[PDB]
Amino acid sequence: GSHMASTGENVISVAELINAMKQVKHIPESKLTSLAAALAEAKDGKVNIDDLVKVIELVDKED
Repeated sequence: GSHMASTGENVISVAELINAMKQVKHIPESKLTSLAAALAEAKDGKVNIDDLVKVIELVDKED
């Protein structure tokens, strides 16, 4: 929805990255649910948004 958000972050917190991802990658339905859950169970709970959000949202196939 933003085409290119150009969001390259070091590591972002789960909620922060939820909204950021919402503004970074296409949102059909709430992919955020899956991305959030795995981010909550992540190693620190704060991780680089694209790698995590996208791998969860791509792999869980919540899309």
